[PDB]
Amino acid sequence: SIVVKNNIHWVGQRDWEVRDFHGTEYKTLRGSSYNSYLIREEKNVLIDTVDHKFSREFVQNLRNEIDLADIDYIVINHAEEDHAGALTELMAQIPDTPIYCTANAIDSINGHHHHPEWNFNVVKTGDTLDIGNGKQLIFVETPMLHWPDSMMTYLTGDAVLFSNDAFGQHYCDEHLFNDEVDQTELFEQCQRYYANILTPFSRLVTPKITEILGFNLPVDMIATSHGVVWRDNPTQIVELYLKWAADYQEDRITIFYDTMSNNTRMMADAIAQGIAETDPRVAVKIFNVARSDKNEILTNVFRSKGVLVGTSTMNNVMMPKIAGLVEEMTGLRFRNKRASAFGSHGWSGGAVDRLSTRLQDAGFEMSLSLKAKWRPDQDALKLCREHGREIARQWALAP
Amino acid sequence: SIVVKNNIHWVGQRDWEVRDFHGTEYKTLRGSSYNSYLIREEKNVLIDTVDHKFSREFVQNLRNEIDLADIDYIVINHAEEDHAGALTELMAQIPDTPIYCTANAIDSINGHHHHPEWNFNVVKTGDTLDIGNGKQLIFVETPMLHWPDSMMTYLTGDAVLFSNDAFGQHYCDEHLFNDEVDQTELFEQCQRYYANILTPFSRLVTPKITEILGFNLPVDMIATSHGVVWRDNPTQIVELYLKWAADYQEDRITIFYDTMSNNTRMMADAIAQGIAETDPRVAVKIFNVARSDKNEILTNVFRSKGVLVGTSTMNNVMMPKIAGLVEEMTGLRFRNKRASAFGSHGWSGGAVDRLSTRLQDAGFEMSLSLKAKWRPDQDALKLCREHGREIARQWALAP
Ligand SMILES: Cc1cc2nc3c(=O)[nH]c(=O)nc-3n(C[C@H](O)[C@H](O)[C@H](O)COP(=O)(O)O)c2cc1C
Ligand SMILES: Cc1cc2nc3c(=O)[nH]c(=O)nc-3n(C[C@H](O)[C@H](O)[C@H](O)COP(=O)(O)O)c2cc1C
Ligand SMILES: [Cl-]
Ligand SMILES: [Cl-]
Ligand SMILES: [Cl-]
Ligand SMILES: [Cl-]
Ligand SMILES: [Fe+3]
Ligand SMILES: [Fe+3]
Ligand SMILES: [Fe+3]
Ligand SMILES: [Fe+3]
Ligand SMILES: [O]
Ligand SMILES: [O]
Repeated sequence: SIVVKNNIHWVGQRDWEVRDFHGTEYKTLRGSSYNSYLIREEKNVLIDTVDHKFSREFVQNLRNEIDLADIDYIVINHAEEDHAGALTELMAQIPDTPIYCTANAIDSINGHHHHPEWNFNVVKTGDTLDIGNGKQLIFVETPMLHWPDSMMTYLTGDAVLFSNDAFGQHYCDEHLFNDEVDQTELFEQCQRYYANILTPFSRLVTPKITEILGFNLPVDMIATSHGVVWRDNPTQIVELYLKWAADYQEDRITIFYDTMSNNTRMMADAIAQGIAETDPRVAVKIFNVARSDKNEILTNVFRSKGVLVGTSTMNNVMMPKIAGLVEEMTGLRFRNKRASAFGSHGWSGGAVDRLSTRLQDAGFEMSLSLKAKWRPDQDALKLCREHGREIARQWALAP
Repeated sequence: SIVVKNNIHWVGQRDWEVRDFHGTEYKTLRGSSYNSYLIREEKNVLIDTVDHKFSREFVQNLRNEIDLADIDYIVINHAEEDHAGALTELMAQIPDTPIYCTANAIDSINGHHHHPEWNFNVVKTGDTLDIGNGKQLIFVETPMLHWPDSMMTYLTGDAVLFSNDAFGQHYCDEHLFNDEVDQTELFEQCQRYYANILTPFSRLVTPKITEILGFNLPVDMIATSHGVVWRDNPTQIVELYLKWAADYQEDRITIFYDTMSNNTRMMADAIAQGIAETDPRVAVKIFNVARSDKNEILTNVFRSKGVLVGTSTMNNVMMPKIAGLVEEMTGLRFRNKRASAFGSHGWSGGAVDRLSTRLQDAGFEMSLSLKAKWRPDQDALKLCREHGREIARQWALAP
């Protein structure tokens, strides 16, 4: 274990090896960690557990820290298997132990563990739980940040906010605190995380933060369920989330496509050249979706004022990886971003119009499409470049 | 070069390394080859070239076989870059050389090579080209098998049908002839090829074969543009195509899904057990789309009477790889197959209904869907198993 502050002990699990989260939908290229905390005042409280894959280790490590019977209360902020995963193993040892959680968490804990006989205690925002020595826990419901069951737990006196997934990041390090790790890697993992998981819930972020702040409670540390404990200037991550939640965008355009014979690729590269020579302010990134990290593409989309998406026509539909990405983007709800569809075709085409419509339905504000037949020659590449120039001019930010 | 028959010389290219065709849409796990043929009678005819990546080698190898100036005619059956790829390099050396091809091939050759000054000669079905010694070429247009430009070339006397893509397969071997290679690997590659590329054009297969047969011309060999030359019982591949074109299916059910926390996987395995114990005749295969070969999944779908497709709900939509696969299946036009959608959800769900509708639009005849909340317990798994039993009973073939 590691001492977080005073009688708060980190009793979680580092995961250097993990590469796949949510199936393969989120690639954790820097691993992750599952933070669980043991607070030892007059009452002993366990806050969350760890991923199911580490359940035996968790219980064993916990025994080394404290006799399991001495645990008075278990708080479950969020019942996803990367946090409540070890709960069955633990509860097997101390089956009578009270569990504190949201009403929705009873449904999700039961949905994963199927022990409805456990002693659940529903908490609502503002409910408290005394733990002695002048300190108490205060619960704050945070539904759909990012699950219906999600909440946060605030410890008075110590002024620590246990925020579970919120403000966390998948970034494995032996050091627990934000001031102890590489700051660029920390930032990168924070942003990849927000972009790929939290974007669709952005509308909930600012009201919930506003509500928590309105409690006028000190925040000396933010102890999340993934990655570092924010102890040095903890509000830096709070302010980043407020920025990120506000339909965030930089002066950046992302171009991504798939291609069967490189024709749409040629179009993409020409478009980029047109953008680059028209408006040097714009950061441009290009990705072949078949050959790139999907999550990196989406982080870039999150950071972008606009995107261009390419596909050729394949059996009268669009290329499948593009259809898949458009489905996912539809779910992610990118807002206030512009888009333009492009691609090549051999005869009757159709995939570009198909794509443009779906991008519009996903919430992108559509500019004109760009189409070419077979492989662009010199003249066609000029048109692609001019499309880049025209797009750059249309989406230009104020001087 | 290798002698095919008499004065027909194979002057193509083996590709042991290639793993990706059409972007990454077709995985060639046994490599491929690009067959080009040099016929040397009174006239010298080159039939197709090879993939663009081997253009220098092709021209060099061709020079070793014959002085380029002695080539009288060039036949282009199909202008995709894996066959017409070396044409620019070759034509640079013999720019005046006549090219024989379909009207549509002028558009596609120009679309890839941008040399409209080349001497194109449009051929129609039944057109001929004399090459001396009592032999001639007969051209047969085959539009949308698999491109608008596609045709085949028949050589009289020798009785050889140069079928380009049709009847070919991606299977690299140093031996040229079908009787010289492994028969199971040959078959497997033939079927993967038809399933993944030719299924949407199945309606065109039987009429075109009927037309070619109606010419009452002997077929001693079928020299395709990929893989083996069929010299031993060549009609075996013709008969396979007639079987495959007729909305082919075996007593086989394929189950495939994606999953974030293994819940839909548990449903899938239970469904399979229900099928297996109800109707032992049925071959069942299960695939996690995130962890399997996409083309193998589709070959199985091609071979199947019905499928079950699974997804959980992710940000109110379906999982992206499933959306992508459904897009591709929509393009492939599977016919006379049945389907059932299934999956888990956490709260409001929706992805299973979403999937079932898209499967219906793709042409599958839909049976009832199967839904479960969170992780299936014992009771829920019983329901999943019973779904398997019920599906097996509904789709059962006659005794
Ligand atoms: C498997 C396959 C299917 C195709 N289907 C269509 C089609 O339905 N309609 C069309 O106009 N072109 C079709 N084409 C032609 C391509 O759209 C054309 O080659 C285009 O220029 C390729 O662009 P890309 O290199 O970016 O993939 C198809 C090509 C392939 C290889
Ligand atoms: C990233 C993510 C997004 C989710 N979105 C939804 C949703 O929009 N609606 C819903 O009912 N459940 C949603 N869920 C809950 C899952 O559907 C639920 O966990 C389901 O049981 C997972 O099935 P699986 O393990 O086969 O992926 C989501 C879960 C995750 C991890
Ligand atoms: Cl990223
Ligand atoms: Cl188009
Ligand atoms: Cl296969
Ligand atoms: Cl559902
Ligand atoms: Fe979570
Ligand atoms: Fe988490
Ligand atoms: Fe082809
Ligand atoms: Fe080919
Ligand atoms: O989580
Ligand atoms: O091809």
